[PDB]
Amino acid sequence: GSHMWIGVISLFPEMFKAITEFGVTGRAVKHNLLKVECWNPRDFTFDKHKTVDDRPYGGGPGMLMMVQPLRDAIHTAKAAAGEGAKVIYLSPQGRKLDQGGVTELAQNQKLILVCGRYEGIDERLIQTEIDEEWSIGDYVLTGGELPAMTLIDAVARFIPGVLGDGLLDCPHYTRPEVLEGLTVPPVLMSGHHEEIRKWRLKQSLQRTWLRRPELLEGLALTDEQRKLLKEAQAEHN
Amino acid sequence: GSHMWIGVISLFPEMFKAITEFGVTGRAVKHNLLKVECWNPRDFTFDKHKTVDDRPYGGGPGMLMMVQPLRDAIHTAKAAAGEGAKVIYLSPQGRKLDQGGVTELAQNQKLILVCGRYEGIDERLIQTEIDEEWSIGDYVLTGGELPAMTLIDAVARFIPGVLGDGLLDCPHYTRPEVLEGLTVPPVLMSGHHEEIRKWRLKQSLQRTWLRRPELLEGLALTDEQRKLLKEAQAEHN
Ligand SMILES: Nc1nonc1C(=O)NC1CCNCC1
Ligand SMILES: Nc1nonc1C(=O)NC1CCNCC1
Repeated sequence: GSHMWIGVISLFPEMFKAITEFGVTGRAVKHNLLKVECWNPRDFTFDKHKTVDDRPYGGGPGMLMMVQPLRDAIHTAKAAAGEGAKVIYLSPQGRKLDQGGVTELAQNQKLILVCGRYEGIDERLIQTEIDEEWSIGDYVLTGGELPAMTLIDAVARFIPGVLGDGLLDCPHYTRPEVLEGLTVPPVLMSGHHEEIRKWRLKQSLQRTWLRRPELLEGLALTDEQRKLLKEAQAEHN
Repeated sequence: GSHMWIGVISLFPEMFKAITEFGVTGRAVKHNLLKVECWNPRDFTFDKHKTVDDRPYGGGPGMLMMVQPLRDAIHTAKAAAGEGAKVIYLSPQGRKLDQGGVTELAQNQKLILVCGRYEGIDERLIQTEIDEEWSIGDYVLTGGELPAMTLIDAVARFIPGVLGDGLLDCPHYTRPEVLEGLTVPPVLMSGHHEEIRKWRLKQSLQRTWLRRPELLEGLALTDEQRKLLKEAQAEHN
């Protein structure tokens, strides 16, 4: 397809089996729609104990990733990727990821994802080796690998063949018709496709309004959406 | 310690090896600080082909998780957890996770995390079985497992023994003293601990201001922070 190649720099490359061996992303990898290739800084060490961390200038409680093995791993990944690969560092200081940013990143045929461990990486590597810094959210994790997998999974959905509008999703129902006394909305069992579409759209608008009203502000609603949202708000009242 | 038990409902429980076998979280599991226990809806099916998906009332392109195997898995997890376990559903319709929300969730000694696959789960299960709905971010993934791991990793950092303020982190430097012509800030090599603290704090304030100014609004800065931020903004200008 419009396949995608993703190079990964990580001290724990076996974590990536979570996305390359299972589910939709695992199928994408098996079918060569997505290729994920990993380089481990530990393999670029030269000392007997394969040291991959180092002490921060200025002191402090934590450790940083050691520059030489990480730099060399990045350079090796860049040589494999050839031309046009954007190098991304995952960190809380990066641009916050949202679906618009996923769609942007998915325009790349090649990406290299650098996964930090310990307290961080040297600022000068960010300056010299990293094209873009991205955050998956405003919380603190133990490593960049889950953010990198999250990003891979989100962009993989855009690859042709991998899968078979600003608003939260509508409620979904499946069997049984009655579950702990709770019935399926009759409209969903009416077979009236236009009423079903409008009902779902109205529910998405209502849920976005009630839970995430700030998302509504960023939208230019269609006439139909304005009407259904007004109906929901009148109903709710 | 103040150990934590996390029950997980997932069609792909082997994904969780990414956090239970590696790094800081893997150590937490080995040392019994964190226990992660998984139940797979597929094991609660009764038909020959172990069906775990089902068709949405009202039609549409996708499938939902089948109610009976998922319900039964959840009930089994709840019986294992005993009293006091909060059941969390990960989805884009949930409360957006941030570090304050992580600290809240970390107050729980027990959690059960329900990981959705396909297009979603039946709304009535959310109503009847789920205590809280949380989102790890405003993007769309192929399953709830990476969000659940992300949440586990973030809350694990709060468990006593697992590890050895509103602002973005400061830059970090390690060896070598000179890297591609770029030098380490002399203050970090001065050994003056108070100047180093103030420099780091000033950098965090400057970076938050330049990259994420909306985060600054949510803070009541100390006198010292107000002064250093003013200095940074004058400097920047
Ligand atoms: N949030 C994040 N989006 O990307 N990476 C994130 C993250 O928490 N990284 C951790 C930062 C502390 N050092 C270990 C890595
Ligand atoms: N963002 C999220 N925060 O928690 N879960 C998220 C998510 O994208 N879930 C996918 C929604 C589409 N169906 C597959 C699961």
